[PDB]
Amino acid sequence: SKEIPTPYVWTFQPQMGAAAGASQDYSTRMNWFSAGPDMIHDVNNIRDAQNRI
Amino acid sequence: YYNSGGNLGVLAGQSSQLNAVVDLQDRNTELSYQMLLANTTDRSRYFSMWN
Amino acid sequence: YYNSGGNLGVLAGQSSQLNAVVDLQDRNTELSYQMLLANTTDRSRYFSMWN
Amino acid sequence: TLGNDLRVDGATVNITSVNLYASFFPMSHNTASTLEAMLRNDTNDQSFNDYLSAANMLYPIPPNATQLPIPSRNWAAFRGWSLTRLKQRETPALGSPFDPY
Amino acid sequence: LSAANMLYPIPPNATQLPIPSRNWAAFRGWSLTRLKQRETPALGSPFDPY
Amino acid sequence: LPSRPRHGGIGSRQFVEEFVPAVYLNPYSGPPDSYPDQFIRHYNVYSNSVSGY
Amino acid sequence: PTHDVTTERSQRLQLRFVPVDREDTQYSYKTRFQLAVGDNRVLDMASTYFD
Amino acid sequence: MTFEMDPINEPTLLYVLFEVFDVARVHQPHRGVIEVVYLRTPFSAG
Amino acid sequence: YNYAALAPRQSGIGTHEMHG
Amino acid sequence: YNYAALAPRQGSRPMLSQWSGIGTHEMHGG
Amino acid sequence: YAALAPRQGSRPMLGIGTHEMHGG
Amino acid sequence: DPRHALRDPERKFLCDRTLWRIPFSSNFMSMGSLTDLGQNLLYANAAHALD
Repeated sequence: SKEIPTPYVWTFQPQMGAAAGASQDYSTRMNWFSAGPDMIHDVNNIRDAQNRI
Repeated sequence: YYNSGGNLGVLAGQSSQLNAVVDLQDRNTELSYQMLLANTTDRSRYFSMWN
Repeated sequence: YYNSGGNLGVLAGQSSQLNAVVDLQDRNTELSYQMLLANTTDRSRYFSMWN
Repeated sequence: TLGNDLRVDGATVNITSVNLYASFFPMSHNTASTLEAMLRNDTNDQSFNDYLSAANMLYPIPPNATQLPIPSRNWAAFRGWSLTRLKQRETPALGSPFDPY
Repeated sequence: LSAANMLYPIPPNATQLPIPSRNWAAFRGWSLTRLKQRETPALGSPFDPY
Repeated sequence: LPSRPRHGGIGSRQFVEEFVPAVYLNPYSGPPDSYPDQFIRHYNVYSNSVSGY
Repeated sequence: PTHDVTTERSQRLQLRFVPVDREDTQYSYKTRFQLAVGDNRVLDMASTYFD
Repeated sequence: MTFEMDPINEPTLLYVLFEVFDVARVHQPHRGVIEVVYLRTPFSAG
Repeated sequence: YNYAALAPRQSGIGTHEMHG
Repeated sequence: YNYAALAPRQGSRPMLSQWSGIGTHEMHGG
Repeated sequence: YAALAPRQGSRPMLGIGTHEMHGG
Repeated sequence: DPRHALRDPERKFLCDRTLWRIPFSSNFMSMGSLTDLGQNLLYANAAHALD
């Protein structure tokens, strides 16, 4: 989704002291195919709050 | 069939159509139940129902 | 082996050993491919790269 | 052409080697990396649909009369039926690696 | 046991090296043990012909 | 004190302080030169291009 | 306690549910049940063992 | 569904395929990790 | 309802069991 | 860039395809 | 020093002497 | 024996049901489900490549 995207978590390279690329946070994500719209709204609000933070 | 992909349980509302059980082949619920019993209960006693 | 039982192919990456291929034994991928070819290409012309 | 079984006729097949071939389009490294970065995003995920998108159910037929299938469920986004008759001798059992019958 | 079970095959000698990059948020630790290939079945498939 | 104030790479503490996860709202919309580079792991800013083998 | 603890409204403790349909390949035995949770009673799935 | 058909001596079996939406979505976040989501909306799979 | 069901006259909630 | 550097140039104007050409839908059970 | 104690959650969770001496 | 034959001791241990544990804690101890690390910024806001 373009409105509420998954943050691009950076990767650290501790030999050059600089970031080595970034990729979407595909590790800390919550499944919601088992949830109806009532909880879909909650999950979307949580993702938006995380983006704001 | 716990952690298989093809044959799996689909416990959900009758009209819900969206399954409430997900299994992703990385969870080991058999070992989970084993360790859960081993920690919660004394395992030197044989309980005949569930072996 | 398409939509079989124990003989399941995997495309899992080396990351998490999580297979990206699931078969349900209720899906006919052979017939799906036959229909796809019959609808996209003029199947009346014989091809030798695949039978 | 004949409906004979080849297991009894003694045909057999021997496989010597299996190799996997793939063709890589030689597209510029900068453009290919840009495309890889763009396609690695969660909004640019690829989607595919099975052409014969259906749940195939085969209900055996004794050599006469009629039949009655299927229990309950939610039939949301249903798209239709496609019935056809098949002979049991010709139809194998794809649920198993080997069909002795 | 809350964990992601990964089974890495071992040729009958020496050492091995797993795992690519990840985020590692709320990680808890590693538990490690050795199993025999003859005894571990296939996970995903409903059947194990081997 | 060191003779020069150690210009160069970034330690882990400063890296995690500053390279926070990035929220890319509208992803990859516009001309190719407007894309956020350095998300690609193998990309040098000088002589903008991708370093191969 | 002598009130607001038990119903005394003629409801059962154990229930036997038979499957609405069953299919059995020679590798798996799949059974489908629909269990109706009363109108007011509740149960925890620590019960409901497969017999 | 009640099917009536002409009788034939050989034992046969009906081939009913209920047309559904069998769709898969593939996500490749970072260099060799592949996550694929499946959805069959009339006849749910998981 | 009346302050829930009565108790037999004469952490409570939650579990944190993990590790393996 | 404009992504016109990736397309054949029929003279000067690129041979770009339709904007809505991307995407496909081919699915029928019969 | 309540922050040093392991936290049950929002609230941290919380026997300072010993009495063990006997000849039998 | 008075007519012994030298020595060469060798020691070993035998764990029979134990999973080796290396918790992701700074002092290796378990002070809660979430550990000292894991909720740290270095391991929660930045991606790392384990080897």
